[PDB]
Amino acid sequence: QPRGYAGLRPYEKNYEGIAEADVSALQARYLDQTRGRPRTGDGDTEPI
Amino acid sequence: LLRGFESSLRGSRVRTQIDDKSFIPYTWQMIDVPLAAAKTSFIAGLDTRQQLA
Amino acid sequence: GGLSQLVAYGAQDVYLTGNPQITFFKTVYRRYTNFAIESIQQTINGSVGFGNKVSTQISRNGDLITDIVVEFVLTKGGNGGTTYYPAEELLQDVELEIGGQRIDKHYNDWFRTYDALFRMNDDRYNYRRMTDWVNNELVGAQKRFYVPLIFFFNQTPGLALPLIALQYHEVKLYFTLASQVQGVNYNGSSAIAGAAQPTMSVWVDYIFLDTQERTRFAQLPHEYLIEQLQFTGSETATPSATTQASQNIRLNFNHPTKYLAWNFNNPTNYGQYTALANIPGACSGAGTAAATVTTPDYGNTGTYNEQLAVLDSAKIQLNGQDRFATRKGSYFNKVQPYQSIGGVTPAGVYLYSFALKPAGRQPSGTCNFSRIDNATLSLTYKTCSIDATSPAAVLGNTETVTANTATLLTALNIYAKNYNVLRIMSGMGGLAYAN
Amino acid sequence: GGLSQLVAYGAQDVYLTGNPQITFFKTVYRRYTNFAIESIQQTINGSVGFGNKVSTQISRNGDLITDIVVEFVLTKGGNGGTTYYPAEELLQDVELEIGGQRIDKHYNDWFRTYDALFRMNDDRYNYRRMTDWVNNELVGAQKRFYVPLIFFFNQTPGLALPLIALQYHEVKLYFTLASQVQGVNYNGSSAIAGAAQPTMSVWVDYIFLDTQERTRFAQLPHEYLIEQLQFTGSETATPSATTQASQNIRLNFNHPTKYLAWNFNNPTNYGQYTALANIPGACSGAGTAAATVTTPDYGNTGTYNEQLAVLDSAKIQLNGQDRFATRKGSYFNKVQPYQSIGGVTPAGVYLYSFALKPAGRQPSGTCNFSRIDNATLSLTYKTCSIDATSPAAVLGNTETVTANTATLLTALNIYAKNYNVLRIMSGMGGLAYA
Repeated sequence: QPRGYAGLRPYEKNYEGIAEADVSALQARYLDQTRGRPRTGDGDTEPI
Repeated sequence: LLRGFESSLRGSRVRTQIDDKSFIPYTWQMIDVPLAAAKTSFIAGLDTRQQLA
Repeated sequence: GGLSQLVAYGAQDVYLTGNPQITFFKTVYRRYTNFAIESIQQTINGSVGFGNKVSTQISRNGDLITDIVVEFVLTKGGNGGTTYYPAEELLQDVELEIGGQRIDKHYNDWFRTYDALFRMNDDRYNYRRMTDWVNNELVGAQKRFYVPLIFFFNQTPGLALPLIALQYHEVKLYFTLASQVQGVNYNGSSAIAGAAQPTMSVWVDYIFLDTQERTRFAQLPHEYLIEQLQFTGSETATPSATTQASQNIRLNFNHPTKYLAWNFNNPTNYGQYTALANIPGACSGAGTAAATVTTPDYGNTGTYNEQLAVLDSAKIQLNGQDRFATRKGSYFNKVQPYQSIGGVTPAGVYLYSFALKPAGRQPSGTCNFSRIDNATLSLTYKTCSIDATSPAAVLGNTETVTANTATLLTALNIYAKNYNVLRIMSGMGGLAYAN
Repeated sequence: GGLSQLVAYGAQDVYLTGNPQITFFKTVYRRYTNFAIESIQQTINGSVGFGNKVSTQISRNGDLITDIVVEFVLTKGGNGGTTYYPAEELLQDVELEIGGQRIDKHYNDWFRTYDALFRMNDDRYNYRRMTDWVNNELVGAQKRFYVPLIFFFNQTPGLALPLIALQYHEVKLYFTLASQVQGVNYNGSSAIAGAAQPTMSVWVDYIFLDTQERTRFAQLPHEYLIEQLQFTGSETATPSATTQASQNIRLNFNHPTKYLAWNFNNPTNYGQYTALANIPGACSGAGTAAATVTTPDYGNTGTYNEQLAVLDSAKIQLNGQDRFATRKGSYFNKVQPYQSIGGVTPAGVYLYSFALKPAGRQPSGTCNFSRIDNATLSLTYKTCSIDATSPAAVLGNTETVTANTATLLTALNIYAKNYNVLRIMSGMGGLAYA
């Protein structure tokens, strides 16, 4: 055969797409607590 | 800060800051290749008007 | 020649070239990773149409995503001059969700405000070309409009969302389409009979990575510094010919904030941040007998004519104390953008930065509202005494006054752009802070 | 899709992506210091008014200062088209004094020249909105103008002036207000009856630093590489309709200079760097019967129509030797800015850079005039043969000529921008070189 393989028109062995879970894992909860009252936090405890 | 600062006084603007130094090392290109030369008897010839036999 | 400059070297050259560190004449480019980019069409769930809510899940075709462009096909319900950025008006809002958690949300008005502040020059014009008709197209004309999104990962490759590292979480976009778009299906308040419903498609630009980089993204945890938009709509302490209205708006913002932005507007006229007037471009029919100052020249809704703006002055207080001296509305309109962005901001749109350069991605000073008990935006309005139908009154007046038609700018939109952290770990993610 | 490109890889790619160093898909942001910025009003000393000299002392409210904006409130003395960047005209000059030493100084004409060369696009447009009336305002209109200052510390935080490190030294701004502002209190040579005096306020944007950063600035010595403006006025070798005027000016300049800049002007009209003509925008009423080539269309004083400029060609000679071959005036007007700035310079304004990027902060080549005895700017002028009242005469003419009205551009302003060092130590500052 006169022409050797030029190498053009290549391919990539075992190309998998990005993993897509079907289970649809639960959303991650936050790390910062809810900004409640800024100056009167955690009750007052009124006396008699 | 107010008196020890260097000012562009006379003597620093002298023309010898340029005229005394040559512009040869700033424009010349490095060669490191030998130049040629050949004898005059090599280009002109041998002058065929010599003797006959 | 140039040689005389090189030779005459002195003491003052030492601080510029002595013990030199760099050159300018030989750039070594950094070798980068092997990657490729592709624009892939998404499937939209729900029916697209005016007033509808639709959504899409971003397909896991590539490893990372950046740019997202929403395509629309709109038609003209009237002639040139009847529409104003209609594709932007149509996309009422977009919400970004990861794993079911809200990450961010943009509004049509935000897109308009954002554009007004951060795009510029031919970027701004090219943008306008993608959302409006700008070559005097006529009724019945059809055009495809591209609305790029402005979520944090849509601005730089540096924040490309690692879909590859989210193996257990879905990523979605929720898009609200406006019930009406000026010059497309409605003209002012009047419906346009026969108006077509928009065609819509969402395109996501994916990055395909080579083996080593894909592996690292899929396996390693990541923390991406992202921007978020906070937004609340408010009633404006509408000014009047008889008074300088004022208002104190407690600012319900949180997180390290780069900047606040706001505008006053006409609730029924998209993009109208200024009063209408009988001066060229400032109203329908301006300059002639038919001029009316109750309806805008829609194609020319935007303006730099501050006289028609309504903010006399403003200050922001933190914990009840002044954060800076009270400045004129024109400060927040012209100077803040000059300093912080470098473009030109349309009248009626204001910016206040807490950052040196909020326009970029790198933090450059922030105001953390999660540590400020009582932040307030205090506004003073201009007096609406100018007879808008008379150029002599409109173009020749004083600093503290505006158009009688400025009382139509009853809506106030206050935005804040802040930082947060998006954490991706073991295939799942969400944000570090709620507030 | 995209995979088809990734696979398209071979030896030619190695130089671009082999042993990769970077990516574009993950940014590391750099943790920065803790600071805040506040806009604080300074008190103006003296008496504000046209032609008056006032001054202000910068208060020690914050630790560092950068941007300075001078507010002015003016009222139109005539209709739209009668003013040209009037807030710029008003701020005749500003001098920067630190520790009693003159550090720098700007002039209204510099603000105009600087703008003409270095601002651009919507920066320039937004910039005009802050110094002029650009929405066809009418007589009596009142506007607050914001004139940013352009001293080294007013352009970048990198050179914020560390007032904190200057505990012993005052930083002052001395301002001269113009005796007249076109379209505000005067119309050409005529005074405008009823014109209001200006209201002025100086705002300084101060940076508040946290403890560690503030302490370092307060205690450590600093060397800030800053830029300064040098400026001298000269009489122009006034153009003539009969020949080509020429001039050779020894420039009394010093220091490593990033660039020279200059213009020719009619001192009567702020910003007029070109000849007047009966072509649209080139004179008051240009294009019609009422056109006068003795007065500019003030709102359109500046133009890109080089026909009305007067410089034919120029060169800079240093100690008797040419620094570069003589180039045409349009080189200095169009090419220099193309190459060095990336903006668009108005006719009549010229630039010659010694720097690769003169518009930036980082030194990129300078000409040190402190080592040059005879720095001479050689100027060749155009012949003012064109009858300015005939638009055909102007618009259809040749390269080497200009308008007969170009002979009115009798003033020459030559600027130079250099680098110096502002040394700060033990609570005091001053310049390393004079």
